[PDB]
Amino acid sequence: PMVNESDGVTHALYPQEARLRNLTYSSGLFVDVKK
Amino acid sequence: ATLKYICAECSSKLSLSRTDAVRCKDCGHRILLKARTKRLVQFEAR
Ligand SMILES: [Zn+2]
Repeated sequence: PMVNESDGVTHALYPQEARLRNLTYSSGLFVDVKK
Repeated sequence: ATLKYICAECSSKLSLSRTDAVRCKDCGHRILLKARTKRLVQFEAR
């Protein structure tokens, strides 16, 4: 789980933080696309 | 020494102005708490 926020780029999001800062405790999904 | 805000994690007295970055000095943490009045509060021992 991370937080892609402005004023910075990205950092790890912990549950208590998300609870307080009203963010979603979600993680990034990446897929390898072939061509 | 001047008291306006405190950090949650590191708990370092911050004291920042309106639009002076919501982050904490030392740890780059955006979680802040307010002072508490110097206006001494009174209660009934009941
Ligand atoms: Zn701090």
